[PDB]
Amino acid sequence: IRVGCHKLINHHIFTNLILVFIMLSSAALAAEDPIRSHSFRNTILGYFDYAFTAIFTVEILLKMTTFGNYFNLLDMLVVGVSLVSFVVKILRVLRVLRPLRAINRAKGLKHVVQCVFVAIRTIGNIMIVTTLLQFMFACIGVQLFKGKFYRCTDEAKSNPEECRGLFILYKDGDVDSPVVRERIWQNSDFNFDNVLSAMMALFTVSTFEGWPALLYKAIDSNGENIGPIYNHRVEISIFFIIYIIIVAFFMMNIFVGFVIVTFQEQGEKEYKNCELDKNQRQCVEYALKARPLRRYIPKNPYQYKFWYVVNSSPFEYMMFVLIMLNTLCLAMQHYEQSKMFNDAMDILNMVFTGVFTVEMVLKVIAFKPKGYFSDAWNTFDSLIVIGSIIDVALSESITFFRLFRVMRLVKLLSRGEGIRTLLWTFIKSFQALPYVALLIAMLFFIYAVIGMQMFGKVAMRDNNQINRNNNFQTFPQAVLLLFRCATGEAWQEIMLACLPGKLCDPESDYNPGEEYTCGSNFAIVYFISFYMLCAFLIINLFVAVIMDNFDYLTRDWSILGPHHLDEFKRIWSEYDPEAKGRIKHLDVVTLLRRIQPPLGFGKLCPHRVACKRLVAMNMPLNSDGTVMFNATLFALVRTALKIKTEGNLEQANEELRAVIKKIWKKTSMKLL
Amino acid sequence: SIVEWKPFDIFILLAIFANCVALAIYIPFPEDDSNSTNHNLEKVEYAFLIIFTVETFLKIIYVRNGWNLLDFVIVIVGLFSVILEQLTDVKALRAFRVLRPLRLVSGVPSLQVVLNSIIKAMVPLLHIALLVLFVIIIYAIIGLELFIGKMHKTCFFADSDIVAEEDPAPCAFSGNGRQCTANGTECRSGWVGPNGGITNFDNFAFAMLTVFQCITMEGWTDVLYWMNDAMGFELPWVYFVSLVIFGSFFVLNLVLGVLSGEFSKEREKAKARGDFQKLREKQQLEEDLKGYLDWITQAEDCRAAVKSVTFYWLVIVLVFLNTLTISSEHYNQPDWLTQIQDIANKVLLALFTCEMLVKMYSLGLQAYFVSLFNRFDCFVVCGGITETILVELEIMSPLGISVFRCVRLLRIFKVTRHWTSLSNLVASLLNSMKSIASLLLLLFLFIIIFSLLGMQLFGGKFNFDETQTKRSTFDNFPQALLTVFQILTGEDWNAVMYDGIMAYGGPSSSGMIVCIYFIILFICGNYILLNVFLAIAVDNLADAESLNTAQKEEA
Ligand SMILES: CC(C)OC(=O)[C@H](C)N[P@](=O)(OC[C@H]1O[C@@H](n2ccc(=O)[nH]c2=O)[C@](C)(F)[C@@H]1O)Oc1ccccc1
Ligand SMILES: CCCCc1oc2ccccc2c1C(=O)c1cc(I)c(OCCN(CC)CC)c(I)c1
Ligand SMILES: [Ca+2]
Repeated sequence: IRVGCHKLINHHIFTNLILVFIMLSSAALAAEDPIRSHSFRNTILGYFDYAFTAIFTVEILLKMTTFGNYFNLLDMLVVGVSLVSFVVKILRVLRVLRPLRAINRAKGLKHVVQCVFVAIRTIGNIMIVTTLLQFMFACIGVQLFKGKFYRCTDEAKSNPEECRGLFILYKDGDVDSPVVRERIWQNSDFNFDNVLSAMMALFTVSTFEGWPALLYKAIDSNGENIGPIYNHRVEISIFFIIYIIIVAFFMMNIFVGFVIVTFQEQGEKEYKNCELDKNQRQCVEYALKARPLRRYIPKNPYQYKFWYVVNSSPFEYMMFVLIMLNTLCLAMQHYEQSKMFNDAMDILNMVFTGVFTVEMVLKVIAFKPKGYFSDAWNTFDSLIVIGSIIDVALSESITFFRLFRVMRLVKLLSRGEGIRTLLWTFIKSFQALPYVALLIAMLFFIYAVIGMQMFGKVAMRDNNQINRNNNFQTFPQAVLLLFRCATGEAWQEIMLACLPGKLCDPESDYNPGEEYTCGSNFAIVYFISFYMLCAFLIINLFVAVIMDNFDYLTRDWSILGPHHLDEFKRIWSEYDPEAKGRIKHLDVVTLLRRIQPPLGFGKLCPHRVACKRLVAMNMPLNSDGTVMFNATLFALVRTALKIKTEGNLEQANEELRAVIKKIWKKTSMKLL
Repeated sequence: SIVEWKPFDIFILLAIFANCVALAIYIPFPEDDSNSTNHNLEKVEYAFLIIFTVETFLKIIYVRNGWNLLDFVIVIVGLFSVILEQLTDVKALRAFRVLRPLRLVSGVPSLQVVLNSIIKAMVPLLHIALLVLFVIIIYAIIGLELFIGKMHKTCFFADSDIVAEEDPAPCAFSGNGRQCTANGTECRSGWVGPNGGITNFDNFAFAMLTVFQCITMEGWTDVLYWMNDAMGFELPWVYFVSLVIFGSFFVLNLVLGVLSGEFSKEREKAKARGDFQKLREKQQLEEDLKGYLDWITQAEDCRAAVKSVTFYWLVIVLVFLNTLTISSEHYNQPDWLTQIQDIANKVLLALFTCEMLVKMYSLGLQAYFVSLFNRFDCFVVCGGITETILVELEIMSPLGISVFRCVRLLRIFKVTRHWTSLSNLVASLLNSMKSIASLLLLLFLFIIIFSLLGMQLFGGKFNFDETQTKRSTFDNFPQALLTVFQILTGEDWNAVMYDGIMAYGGPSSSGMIVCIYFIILFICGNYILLNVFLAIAVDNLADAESLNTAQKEEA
């Protein structure tokens, strides 16, 4: 009976258990020791994989019972490799396919992967053109600098027939500190010997890394098989300048521009402009998705005195001034300062923490502490002072609490109209697309694991790019190296440092006698592929985030926007102490007087135009002092946009129920 | 004064260009050295000063306009500089001469409007700049608090002031970081710093400079590793990784998004004028002419083969073989391959010229010169046929072999004719080539101005090491231009900044104030690049994308 197996595989908890097991198995894979093959940690982790590879084995058979696509074959491939593993290095490398099994489970991951593949397909035209341009420039560079990059170990011999034997080296230019060194006639690490080398060198140049060194190496190039001369041909830099301008500045900015325009055109599928344009679709909706708020006005005027004292413009400006002063006093502590200077700093810090504690106690007294912590800003500054107030007696661990007092400046970032909303919009957009960054995370994971398995045995020295701070011996360190290469710091230098002829650290179980074996020719393709993939994925994520909130980026503040409606709501709340729906019509005239001309009425007499317009337009025939929040705000929105005549008012309801989303029975009184 | 408008304003512009050339020729020798060229150029500069004063006093009628304001400010500061030089940092007062090339934009309104548009497109980025300022200040204060004066302890020898290794790195501050363990080495304080004292967090200015260096993704790993050596190993990675992600990745997203949303505003506004229609109307009649030029002429005035399907693929095979022959040369190539290459070139040149003469005398001589696709093919064929006789005759030209292979290499483009997508963008690029050239010329002028300023400031001043010679200097105009380009691309600009700082003393003294030259050049130079090459792409890709929509629907 293959229906119970179907119930089990389709059960609510089984899919989640499989997904968490997949991610746990990947985490176990990313915790193996790359150097010490005979290590205790790997033995425990190998035991973990035995159970993990059995659950994945018992679920493919269980799924196969009820069935008789290409993703299922991949799942069998991963399980097959583990069983066959039980040479072996290739299977170990192929073991990194564990995270790919989670693509078919999460819908968001599948969607973002499909979108990435579509983006790759639609942009293949530009890649071919720029590849052909790089090929042409590589051929030209081969013709220009074929074999001219050779140089001797000492800059005194300028041909191979002279670069033989030993020579005296003067360390650091000192004439009294000589040392004997060999003469080697060696080629450059990046040269233009054949087409492949030229393409690699031009790729490194186009990544804007290490290109000045190649430029000044090519300027000095004399001849076919002779050494360089200082500034032999400066005019040869025209080749590099032209290549950079054509490829890295033009053909790379056209890449991002094409991605941007493709995303913008694809997102313009909203062909519902039968009656409303983009502006109406952006403005009317905020009328529907609105909820009124109250002012939290307190009682007991004896307590309201402090509330009146605190909530004022002079108080806020004074606190601005003292926060700037505290920042200035914080950011003038130098090195080897005087004892009197340090004492003055301590006293001033005491004064500032005391005045901020006075602020806290006054605000908590005046602002009804039950709701004081409701706001995010008020809670944020409370943690700052509490951490700061405990350090006053500790001046005669502690360093962590010092950083708290720096954070008071962050509150000053939300004191401007536009810099706060820009941040709000982009962090909201980032939160709206969490699966796009998961592709970057998976790429980093896969490449870090491959780097562990390939270059994890390269010895760490002090004069090389594989040093104590930069190697593949640990997952945080491999990930840091990949992040550094993504930034493009010295990625080609590490790539060169990962070639086969490298010394191995004396901890791996290698064959005695041979120690210059670790490293592989896989390094070149590894690093080039990682750079290209990471650059493309970063561009894709950036453009997706930009396009997610594109209305704000093209807001056109002159016409209208949600800021006008928010100002309307905030000003209205002054005349509406509570959000209990219906409001009083007594001070509506003064309320509209307070509003800006784009939404309210201008500086002219309201009795001539505003009073006529308020009553002339159709309003719900409710009581004298009863009218809902929507019945006013949506009416004002419809007054501001696509004004009509009388008789066709029900066309608004028709548009709301047809073009706009479901009314959800909120327009029963809005029908009038 | 008297009416003199059309000859005067172009003669003065030629004078500006000549002054630019004269300023470019000057060589900034070190330590007050000179030659005859500067001796003549001082008198040339005198004559330019008198002519500028004469033409300024001629038109005074004038000061309220900003451009004329700068125009006479340059003249008066030059006069004061001449007076002070004769009556003797007086030589540095001539740095205002670098702004004379900027006067050339006032003489060309077509470029003045472009400069005005670029400048006006900067206001929306002020919020992002302010956010960057807060981020830099906050991270500078955090660095000052966390680690101040900790990168001051390298390992010297036993009872000596000589450092052990030639690339020193700090020891642990309190037994947590790197420990220098060599034959005889104990490490104590008294070290100057990693970059000579320029990269450290022991001051607010130093912290701000280090944070600005790290936020541009240039040398942040060096600072991270130095702090790993000096302080512990667990805190410093949190500081620098977060600073790079928030300070650079997030901000680069801020700028790119705002710029993209600004280009669309002007794209959807000029569209209402009908600019796309002008391109569409011009392109819509190009397909109506090709048919109305062959069909109307094919009646009474070899054409079966050239329009076949086998001929195109045969030509494709030939050009593939040409590319294979070109991309097979290498250092120490076998002696049997050179002869193969030089006979394949000859035979394939003969075959290509036979094909070209067949094509020319099969459809029409006057119907192919108009089209630009085949216009350079004749030049390529003529150059190829000229190269053979030139080489084989009594003209060796050893470098001439490598310059004539490029025109033969350009033949690969014969495969990219029938695309309908590449050519669609090329049409818009050729339509907007005038704006493209204007933007490129403005960028070139900006680079020239900053190269001249760098020549004036750091000319002949990088000779302070006495142990090595620097390659990225400002010694003469080509080298200054290359250095400015390198700083513009953002590759090792921090090294040039450190050299410029040391050229004016060191980390101490008032020499650090010159760091604003490289801070301004990077910020202002990179803004122009993102407003020139990105604007060319965006406003010429939406034009091509919209053409396809019109072309596909009309098809
Ligand atoms: C790989 C590193 C750099 O991380 C990235 O940003 C991605 C992984 N690729 P990318 O190639 O990075 C370099 C470009 O950054 C621009 N930049 C920076 C600061 C500024 O103020 N102004 C400005 O233009 C530039 C200086 F022009 C460079 O060309 O990103 C691009 C985005 C858009 C267009 C072209 C490239
Ligand atoms: C996932 C497969 C697509 C990756 C890819 O393939 C290419 C082929 C030719 C040209 C570009 C690409 C490409 C990119 O996504 C890519 C490559 C580079 I190099 C690239 O520029 C490198 C970063 N930058 C350095 C400052 C260039 C100016 C950018 I932006 C995108
Ligand atoms: Ca770099």
